[PDB]
Amino acid sequence: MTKIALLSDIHGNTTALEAVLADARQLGVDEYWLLGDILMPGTGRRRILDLLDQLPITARVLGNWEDSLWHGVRKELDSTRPSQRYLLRQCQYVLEEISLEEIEVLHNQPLQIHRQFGDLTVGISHHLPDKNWGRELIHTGKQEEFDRLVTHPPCDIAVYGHIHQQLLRYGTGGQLIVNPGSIGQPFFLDAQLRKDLRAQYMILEFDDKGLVDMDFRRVDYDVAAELQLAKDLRLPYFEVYYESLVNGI
Amino acid sequence: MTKIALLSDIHGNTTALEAVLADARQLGVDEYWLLGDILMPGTGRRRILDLLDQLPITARVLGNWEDSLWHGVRKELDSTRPSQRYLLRQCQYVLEEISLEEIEVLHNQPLQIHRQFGDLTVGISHHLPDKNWGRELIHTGKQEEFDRLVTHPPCDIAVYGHIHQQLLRYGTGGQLIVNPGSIGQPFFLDAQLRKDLRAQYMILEFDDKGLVDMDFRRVDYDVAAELQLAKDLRLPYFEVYYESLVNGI
Ligand SMILES: [Fe+3]
Ligand SMILES: [Fe+3]
Ligand SMILES: [Mn+2]
Ligand SMILES: [Mn+2]
Repeated sequence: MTKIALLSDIHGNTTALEAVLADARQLGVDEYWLLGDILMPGTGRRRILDLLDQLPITARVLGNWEDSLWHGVRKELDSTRPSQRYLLRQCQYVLEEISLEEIEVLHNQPLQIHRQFGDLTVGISHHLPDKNWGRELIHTGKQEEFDRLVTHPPCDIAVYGHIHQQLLRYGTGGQLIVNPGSIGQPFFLDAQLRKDLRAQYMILEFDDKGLVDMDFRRVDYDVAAELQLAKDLRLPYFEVYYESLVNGI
Repeated sequence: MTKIALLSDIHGNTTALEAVLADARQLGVDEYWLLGDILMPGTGRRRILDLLDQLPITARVLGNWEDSLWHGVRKELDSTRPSQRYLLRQCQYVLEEISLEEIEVLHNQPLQIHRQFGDLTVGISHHLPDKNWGRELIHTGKQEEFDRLVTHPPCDIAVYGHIHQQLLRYGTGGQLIVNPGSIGQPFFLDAQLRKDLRAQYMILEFDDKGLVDMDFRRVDYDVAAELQLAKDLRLPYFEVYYESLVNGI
């Protein structure tokens, strides 16, 4: 048996990431797949990169926030738009601890990977195979779009992140489509589910006979500590980060 | 923390059910939810009822196959229709061990119930709330139909069975929709995943903070022993049962 932890949409959430990695370590996880959206708009910088450096990371794909960071530091974002100015402040925040050379490394990642596990082809991407941004694959996404994860090129199991929701569904051909959700910014549209903003990730176990387990986990972390950390660090847009971690909007 | 095993679509697969019950016991499962399709076309009769009756079953709903066994033992089937001929033979097989008192108990079950875990409302049915049969809720089903599980009446998490596939997806309103797949007749349209016909079930974990785990498990069982059991007991339509357990079509 190989036990793989899927890690997605960390978003600089230091305390939530530490808690998930402790959980994963306890469970005897063998390897880690990284689905992107690593840094921003959360607290962690050097800390996130160092935590990940310690891991047996055997697959990594490019998230749209890594592009954003890259464009942000190169001064390639539109200063007219408020949403972009918000991004600029996050990029500048990140730059205080992270070198341009490291941002180059984060940016130089494939959109899509494929691994073989015995009989099974596994596709891996942040969002779509050739597009790491957008809303094609939200919870009500068109089947045409989901099938893009599992055909041309084909796989039997696609894993993706980006939407910040846990998922197990199917391509038209019965190919598995899974999403670990988000470590740092779990997204809920149901108000009761939204009261529980513990971190999200998932574990895949492959054995001699195929896929033996798909475990969608929630991990408790200390929100107060993460928020205090944000205050101490002078994280930009504290009020937004507070809403996301406390209220989930 | 309360740990709940979702058991569905057993279809009289004695060996697969026994392995699933052993697995669940080892994990320290606290309650069992029986989603229906209990007996036929597989081997188990008395033994399956004996097993179930040892369980703390805290939720139970009616599957279409419980209806089929009812009409079947009431002499309402016409064997000039191949579909019904097959069903009647399965019913006769079942009738060598199972009394009409027991079939009545199997038949006297609600289509849809609800359970509450703190803030969360969970809906339970075999298929649709008012209809334990059909193809509305297949892997390519319409969003309108999935919404039937979570609205009118409302719940935050719907669980259903019937389609013989593991599932985690969403109501339009972000409500969760989960399916443990099938214990005795797992179903795959992807030929690589079809090479692995281990029993499907799933575990839900609820704690003080809400839903903390969704574990979609596969459990190995002795296929040769269940086919040897089928031969020994003179199970009707052996090659159809063989084909489902070995090839998955
Ligand atoms: Fe993200
Ligand atoms: Fe069934
Ligand atoms: Mn993203
Ligand atoms: Mn059914």
